Amino acid sequence: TADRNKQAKVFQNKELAKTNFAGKSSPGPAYDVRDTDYFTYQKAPKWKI
Amino acid sequence: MREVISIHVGQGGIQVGNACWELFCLEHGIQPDGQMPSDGDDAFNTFFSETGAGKHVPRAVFLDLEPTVIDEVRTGTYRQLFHPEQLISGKEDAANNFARGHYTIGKEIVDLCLDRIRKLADNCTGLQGFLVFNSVGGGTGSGLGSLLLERLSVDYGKKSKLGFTIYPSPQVSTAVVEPYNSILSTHSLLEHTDVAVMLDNEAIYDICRRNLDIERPTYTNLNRLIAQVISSLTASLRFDGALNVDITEFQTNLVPYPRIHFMLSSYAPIISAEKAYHEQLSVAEITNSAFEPANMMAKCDPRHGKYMACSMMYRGDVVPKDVNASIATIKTKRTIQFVDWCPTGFKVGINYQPPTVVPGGDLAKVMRAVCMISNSTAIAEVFSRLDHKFDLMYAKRAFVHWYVGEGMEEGEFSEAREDLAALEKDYEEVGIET
Amino acid sequence: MREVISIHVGQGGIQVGNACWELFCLEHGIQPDGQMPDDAFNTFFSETGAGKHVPRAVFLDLEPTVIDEVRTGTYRQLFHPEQLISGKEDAANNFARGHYTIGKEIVDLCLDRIRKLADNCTGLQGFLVFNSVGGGTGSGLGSLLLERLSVDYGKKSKLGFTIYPSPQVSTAVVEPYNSILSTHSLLEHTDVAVMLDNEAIYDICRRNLDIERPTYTNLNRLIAQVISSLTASLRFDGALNVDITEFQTNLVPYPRIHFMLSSYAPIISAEKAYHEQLSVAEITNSAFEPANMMAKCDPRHGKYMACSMMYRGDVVPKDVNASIATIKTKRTIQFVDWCPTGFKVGINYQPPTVVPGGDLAKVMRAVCMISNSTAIAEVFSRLDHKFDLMYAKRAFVHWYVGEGMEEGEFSEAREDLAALEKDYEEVGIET
Amino acid sequence: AKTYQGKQMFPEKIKALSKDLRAEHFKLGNDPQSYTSEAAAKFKEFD
Amino acid sequence: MREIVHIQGGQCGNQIGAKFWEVISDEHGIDPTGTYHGDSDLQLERINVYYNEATGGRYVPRAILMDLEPGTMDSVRAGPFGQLFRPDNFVFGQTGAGNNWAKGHYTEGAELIDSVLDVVRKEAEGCDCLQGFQITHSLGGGTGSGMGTLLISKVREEYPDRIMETFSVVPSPKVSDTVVEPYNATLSVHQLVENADECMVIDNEALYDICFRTLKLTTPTYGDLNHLVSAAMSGVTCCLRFPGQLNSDLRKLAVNLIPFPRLHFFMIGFAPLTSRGSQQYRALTVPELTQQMFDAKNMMCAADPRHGRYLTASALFRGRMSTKEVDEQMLNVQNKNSSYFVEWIPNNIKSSICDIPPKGLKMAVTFVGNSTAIQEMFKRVAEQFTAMFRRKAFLHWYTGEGMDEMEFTEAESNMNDLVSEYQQYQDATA
Amino acid sequence: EKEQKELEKDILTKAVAAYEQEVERKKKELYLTNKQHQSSLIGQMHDKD
Ligand SMILES: Nc1nc2c(ncn2[C@@H]2O[C@H](COP(=O)(O)OP(=O)(O)OP(=O)(O)O)[C@@H](O)[C@H]2O)c(=O)[nH]1
Ligand SMILES: Nc1nc2c(ncn2[C@@H]2O[C@H](COP(=O)(O)OP(=O)(O)OP(=O)(O)O)[C@@H](O)[C@H]2O)c(=O)[nH]1
Ligand SMILES: Nc1nc2c(ncn2[C@@H]2O[C@H](COP(=O)(O)OP(=O)(O)O)[C@@H](O)[C@H]2O)c(=O)[nH]1
Ligand SMILES: [Mg+2]
Ligand SMILES: [Mg+2]
Repeated sequence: TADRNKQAKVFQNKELAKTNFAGKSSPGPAYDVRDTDYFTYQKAPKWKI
Repeated sequence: MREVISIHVGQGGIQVGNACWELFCLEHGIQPDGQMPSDGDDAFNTFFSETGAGKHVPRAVFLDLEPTVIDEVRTGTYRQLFHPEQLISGKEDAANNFARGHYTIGKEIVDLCLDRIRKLADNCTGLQGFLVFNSVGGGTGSGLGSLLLERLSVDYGKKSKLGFTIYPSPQVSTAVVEPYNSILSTHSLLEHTDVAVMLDNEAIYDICRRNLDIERPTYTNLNRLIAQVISSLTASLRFDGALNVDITEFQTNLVPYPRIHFMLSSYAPIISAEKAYHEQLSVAEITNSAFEPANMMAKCDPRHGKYMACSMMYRGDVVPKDVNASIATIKTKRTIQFVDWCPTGFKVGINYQPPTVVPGGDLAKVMRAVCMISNSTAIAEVFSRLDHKFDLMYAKRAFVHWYVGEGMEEGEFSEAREDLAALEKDYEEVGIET
Repeated sequence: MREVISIHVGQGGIQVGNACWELFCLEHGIQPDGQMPDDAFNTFFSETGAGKHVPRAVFLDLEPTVIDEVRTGTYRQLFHPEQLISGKEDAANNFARGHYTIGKEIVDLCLDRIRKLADNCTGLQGFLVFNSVGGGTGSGLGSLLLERLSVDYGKKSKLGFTIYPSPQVSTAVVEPYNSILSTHSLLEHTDVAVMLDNEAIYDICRRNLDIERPTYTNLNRLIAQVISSLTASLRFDGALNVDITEFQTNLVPYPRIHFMLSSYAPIISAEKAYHEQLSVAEITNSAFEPANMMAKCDPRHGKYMACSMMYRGDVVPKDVNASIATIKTKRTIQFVDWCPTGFKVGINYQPPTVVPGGDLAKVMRAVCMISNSTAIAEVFSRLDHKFDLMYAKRAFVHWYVGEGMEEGEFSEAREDLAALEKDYEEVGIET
Repeated sequence: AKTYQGKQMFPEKIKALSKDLRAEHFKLGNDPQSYTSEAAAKFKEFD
Repeated sequence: MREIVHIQGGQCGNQIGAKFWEVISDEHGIDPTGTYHGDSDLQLERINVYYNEATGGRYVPRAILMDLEPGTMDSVRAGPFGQLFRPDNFVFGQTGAGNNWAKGHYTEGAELIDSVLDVVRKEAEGCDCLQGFQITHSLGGGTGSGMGTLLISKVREEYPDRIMETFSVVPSPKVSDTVVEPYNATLSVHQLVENADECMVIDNEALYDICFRTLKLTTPTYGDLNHLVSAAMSGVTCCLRFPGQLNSDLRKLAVNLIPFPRLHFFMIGFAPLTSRGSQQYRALTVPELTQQMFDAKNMMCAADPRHGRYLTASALFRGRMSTKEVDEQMLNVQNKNSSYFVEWIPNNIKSSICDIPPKGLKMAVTFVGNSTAIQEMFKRVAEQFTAMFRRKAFLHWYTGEGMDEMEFTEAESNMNDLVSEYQQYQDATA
Repeated sequence: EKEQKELEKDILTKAVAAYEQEVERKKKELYLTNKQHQSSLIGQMHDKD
């Protein structure tokens, strides 16, 4: 009386790394980190005529 | 098969966090160079990461908008330990202007912090919660976390959390504008954090002077004592135990209602190697010292009200027998009275691992220890004083103008006072017997 | 019995090819002198019968400065001496010059060289064409070369690693013109091509490789890495091989939409790589991370059609099959409604060897992606704005009328871009 | 830099405690009791 | 034949299991290493009662292990005698409900008990003819109380003819372990009574009462408590495994102690329990067995058995003893407390004799019976539960996870019905 | 009949212990891989440096 799916929730040993490390994914590739280099090196100076 | 993520925003979290990680690092025997020395498994997984061989990456992400503190560690002894690129730093200081940290400069920072958190969470298998330590009595410290809490809560769902904040002392102060920043953070944090402990600093000032016999302690000494408490509370999740207590089994037995989730904790025993050897330190006397009025890590008098529910943790080689005797001893007591609606307010926990003494520090090594986390009605005293501090200066709108200059609506302060007053009304109500 | 031929035009293509050839020779085991110190080099190299290995290459250009560097540098003995056809004058960003006046006389020689290279091989499987659009000579011979190749051969495939200009960072003024013009010519005669817009790489390099001041020498090395990663399956064994023939049967939903933008990871300089486990699950997450996408087109602004990713390293397929699950479950990236599932995978065995004195360090794991996403329409439309602002009153038009290009020729080009925009919108429209 | 220094000084006790916690510790009566059926010695072969 | 299987839920059942199998192996002689070294010949006659047989001669106890948290089982699966269980046998979860009855019975239990029911089904039906079940779980524990209780619910739904057993501990008012005991306990009793055929209650307070009063042991430890449960709990099954004078199955004691279809709670006691120094001075004799065995200070239950009138008392005397009787002592003992035996049930004690004693004690007996004294336990627990409920304190948890207040009131309704219906017979007269 | 039954105890215990070596062999052997790789690039760091 056990369907195939949901049957992997049983814990056999620490091998669940490859199938259970994503439990709380912290969503997925949604947040933006583009052009966030403003924090490691100094901006190329910008001035006026 | 567990894990947790550590976060700190601002100097106050970093310094203790810098102070704390020696405790965790020293316990498991990982040498400061990060590489295991010389040559019992899965115990280190509780706080560390395995890349295959050698060193480990602490589950921490240090944040701050002022680079002074971060640079110090980044060139110090522990430099090689933390991940090279997880120490995100800002460029302009907050300068205790809370409005600055939440809408003008803080916006550009949370982008990374969310990212850095996300990556670390991914490698965790059974994420149980978070440890967020931030100084409410600071401009950047409160603001950065407050934004961090707001995103995170809407980020993950129903996850449990713990916050070991640091409120400002009632009469002795650090800054002059802190009374404001204390209230605003409360509202943004009241409806987002499940549990947060009360650890106002002065209490440790008196505690150190009363037992440890020190007439001139610096901030570091305070940093160690807080570190142990975290160790005592979270020690169960990684080692063997006769009756384990987990983080997710914490606010199932400490928060009577979804509203009132602010409790204070005290630590004991604390005794040096310079005086301890004259007492057997039997468990009969140890526990009673825990409830003594002057040892509350929160600058408030518990005797001013009834208790809601107390969860007290031991550690060492304590046999379960004594717990029954001590608990029976507490109930018969005459000075401490329990609220009418809570029949029994004790959740007994025991772990075998004894606290590890840090050579050259204050704490010595003893074969007993009990740490408590209790939510009691007395905490209303701290809240009432904060409002009285707050209300006055608003009377002539002193210093209010600057908060206006950062884009904060004038009424933004108006909503704050009601919540405390609204909460202030809440506290007494639960105190009325049926 | 499987081989490939490379065609290059323009300085950017020349430099990228040079870099990819250092990478390729060093990986396969050929010393600079060409004398070797089972039969795996056939895929790219041709036997001399007795002696060195003759590289499979044919170069073109109209400015002798860069090529002349080749015939006096460290790789003088590598390529054939008569296969480096080099002209006299340079187009100088005048696309008209490169497609009707100076390039027309040179088209003959390139065709003959191409036929000679084809004759020797007996198992040709495809072609690789490199070119920079925003260049006078570059694009000019790019279009005519593709036209002649198609008309002469027929159905044989073609892959091209083109480079349009960045949204804000640019090196020319007329690039919006030659770029938009190049689109019309290439649309009906290029099968599969990958955007590698310049701007993104600096961000890619600057954040991760930990270098304050990267130069084009740093930039080129990577693209060679992408070509090597995509090609290594054809030349070495794998648990599930992928053949260049099996790309645009799976990454081109219709004859029109065939632009797929790629990304690479992990791209991590060695000063800090060894502080993380580079786990197979985590290596693939960075694959779709928007920040590392080599083209300045947010994947979050649109759906996905199908990304063909070829693994490379020691991945145990059991791991890979799990990895897809987390990404599909993620609600950040959603695939088009009519697409069943847009993943095809390949597994290789050998690791990436590190070019000497380089920045990128060697890791036991590596995965490269080639994905065609509906959002790619962002780049085409954005260049449309600048082209409209230009042709609104025809600044710089007067130098294309006399070169031999009819005035009307510019008009229809605009219509093609609008047609592509409408096609993207419609195909993205769900049923 | 002065406060934090190396002074790095680096499980049988835990195992001993765990085994100690699970011991019955009161033993039992020293058994002289040996197995024999209640109604087997009653009926024996007779000469 | 008429064999039984063991399923333990929650940490208590696990830690409890770790000792029972330690005791059982010693009497029959299974080598922890799983091979046989029995000295006599009777030891292998009925070894099927609690064991199976596989290749190599090893014996695999059929003890189902089920918990919602990983800490307990992996810990037991490595100590001494821990190798007997087949790792392929039984499973456990990874999250845990945390003393929250609702969580362990609706959300986490539902997704996990489906697989466990598979393991119980395969094991139980495989035997020749199943006799019954014995389940050990502490009511006051959240995860143990919730998922474990549900398993009993489904179990009785598929084998309407088999028997079942439960060994339970209820938090005594003096010593408490979790401030949230009332909610899960009150909910728990409602589900247990309707289906639980026999429900044994042992009070943590008494165990500490036993150790510090009779044994004179200076400092106790959890280890001592598990044995005391182990000594008696194994006692009620030995007569099912060895020939003797009067052998009684698990069903017979059911027949001779439960008067009606609803009252199914008994209190147990073990003897003799003697201090280290008093062992040699104490006299192993018939009068001492019965006299101490009815002593108040021996029953492992918080209730004083004198508070009411016993309904029926069942004993399983063990060891080779004469047969004039303790019965005459039972006959003599029955009258000597005339006021303490409810009149409308004459002949209110049963006797049974088996001929294989436990290792060490040349003569011992186990007590079991139904008494009106248990009325106090539920009364005090009833008083505690009503306290927290009027104010809805802590009520957010159970209400916020798919449950509604209506159910909680019912738990009060049935429990009051049970208790109110338990003292009526006490005042009943013929 | 007992003779054949007892003939396997030697086979299985030796075999499982025989297999158990593979459990310890791979773990100790695998650690040699990274150490060479992890130690490999320190020269790169010095070479990079
Ligand atoms: N207990 C304790 N508190 C500290 C220590 N250092 C700073 N604080 C508290 O931190 C508050 C000020 O904030 P900071 O610690 O400087 O850091 P912040 O909260 O991020 O805000 P900034 O002050 O702008 O840095 C003060 O009111 C202090 O009460 C310390 O060493 N020990
Ligand atoms: N990837 C890459 N592209 C380059 C580099 N240098 C120049 N380019 C590209 O080259 C374009 C300019 O044309 P060139 O490549 O210099 O010259 P060309 O392709 O031979 O065509 P002409 O300029 O007419 O001679 C620019 O738009 C750049 O995109 C480089 O170092 N790396
Ligand atoms: N006899 C005995 N009882 C125990 C032991 N540990 C815990 N208990 C009892 O079990 C109760 C707690 O149950 P708990 O473990 O939280 O249940 P769970 O949540 O299902 O695991 C307490 O009231 C204790 O009285 C032990 O080692 N021996
Ligand atoms: Mg500051
Ligand atoms: Mg050029």
